[PDB]
Amino acid sequence: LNVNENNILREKFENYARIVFQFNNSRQANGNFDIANEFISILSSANGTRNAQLLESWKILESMKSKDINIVEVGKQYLEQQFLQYTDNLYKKNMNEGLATNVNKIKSFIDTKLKKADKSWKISNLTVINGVPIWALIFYLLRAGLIKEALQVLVENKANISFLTYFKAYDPYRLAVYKLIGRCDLSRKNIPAVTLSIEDWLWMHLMLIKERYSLEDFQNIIISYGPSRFSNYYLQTLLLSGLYGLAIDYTYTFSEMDAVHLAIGLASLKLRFANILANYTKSFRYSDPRVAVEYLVLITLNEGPTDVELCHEALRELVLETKEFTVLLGKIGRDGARIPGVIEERQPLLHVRDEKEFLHTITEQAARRADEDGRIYDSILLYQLAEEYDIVITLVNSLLSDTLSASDLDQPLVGPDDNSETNPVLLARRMASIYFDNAGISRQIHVKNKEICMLLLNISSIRELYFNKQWQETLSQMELLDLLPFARKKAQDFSNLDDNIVKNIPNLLIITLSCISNMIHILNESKYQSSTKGQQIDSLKNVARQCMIYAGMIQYRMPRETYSTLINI
Ligand SMILES: [Cl-]
Repeated sequence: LNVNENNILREKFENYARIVFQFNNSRQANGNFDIANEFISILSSANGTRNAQLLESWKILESMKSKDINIVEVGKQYLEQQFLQYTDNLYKKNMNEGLATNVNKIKSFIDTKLKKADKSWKISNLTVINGVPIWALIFYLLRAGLIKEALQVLVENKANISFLTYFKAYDPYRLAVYKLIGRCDLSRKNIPAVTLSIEDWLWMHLMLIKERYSLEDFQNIIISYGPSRFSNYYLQTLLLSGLYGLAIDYTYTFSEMDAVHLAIGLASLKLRFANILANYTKSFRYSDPRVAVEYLVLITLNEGPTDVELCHEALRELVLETKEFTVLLGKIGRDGARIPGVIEERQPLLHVRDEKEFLHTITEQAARRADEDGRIYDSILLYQLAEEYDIVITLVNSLLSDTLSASDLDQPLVGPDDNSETNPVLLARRMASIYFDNAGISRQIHVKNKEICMLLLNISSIRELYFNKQWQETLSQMELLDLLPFARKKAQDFSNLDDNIVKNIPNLLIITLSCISNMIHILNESKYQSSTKGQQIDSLKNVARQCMIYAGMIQYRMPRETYSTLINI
């Protein structure tokens, strides 16, 4: 199965996921939720053989919630209720009413199912009174769960006739009633003339159970005959007999998705689950990591210490293999506070040993994995969530330093599409503004790292000035850097510069020298009237001259290629 194979299957996935979503919400708010009711709602509008079969299975589960656990009593209750409802629909069709007594809905039923049209009884040897078959009536009252009424009918006709003595304690139809009430002749479980449907058969057996006829015996018979002999009522049969594992199996044969969700239903009723959910996750795990988390969180539906470990393990393998860190593990907001990911939202349901250490451990681990894989952006994101502030600055300083030295001066550092997640300049600005102005966080950062970062930000500002041809403002910003000789002293210090700064100096010199060439040209124009024209030129030529000697002393510590474009300027 693959939930993304087509749009017909994809929609069903979304509808079911929303249900599971609301279920986790109830579990967590410790509130009221009726999952069976939910699917019943979604399936009642569906159409087909299997869908009609699934809709009824959910009704079976629904009619079973919050009830004393008793497979046989619950199967009887269900089948009896269902027959009653069935006789209702028949009355509301034949007599078009809806307000007749139970007893009358049933005589109306008995009357239209035991006559050949001929006003001739279809089954010979019926004991009759006032034109109505007392044992047939008595049987279908039982069959409807209406023991009070069945007893009344027996009492009334007492005389036209002490099985009645035993009945109070507890023709073919007369044979059935004695057999069911007496629970006699168990060797002959079947009395077919009065069995007109599969529902009737299952109910007959359930009646008979625990001279000795056990549920396990009933189940054996069912399994023995297999799906072959239950037409389109095998799932119901499986659930009614309490063969829950086999019900799921069977549902897998025509619909993996419905099987998963039926299993969620039985589980929520407390009756390979982790594996059922982990497997169903496989196809939408990468395209919908939030839905994956929702289904895996169901694993703790059972509170055993064993399957809580299965849940954490599955969640670990989700984050490691999908690397949807932001969604799963969260992200840091501009106030410095973590904005929870999906796993942190469902943490109550996770039954963790330590609220804070569970996510921290996964995060720290994924972090060491990211910097070993060379995933720089992942690393930065993860070390933020780890609150490893200093490592974050170090990694940003490298990333930003590398972007500056490797980009061309002619090309803008930052486009209109760029964001703090993908652009090193934008990213670094975001980190500075979240961490440097936050005293609690800044103290955790090494003053030198913070220095380098500010420098790299200043340099990125200088770069945008330079690109927009703001020569003079570039120069005065360049001068505040305290890096270039506005000489010999600083070339000697060149060896003590941070490794991140030194790869930026060659471009700094090319910007500096090129702003000077441009200003000088502007100052030489005729239109340029200033009384200090000449002292400005000279002063610019001084800076250029000192950068040149500086440049020459450090010439083999930048590519010849750049030292050459710098000399020829
Ligand atoms: Cl640069």
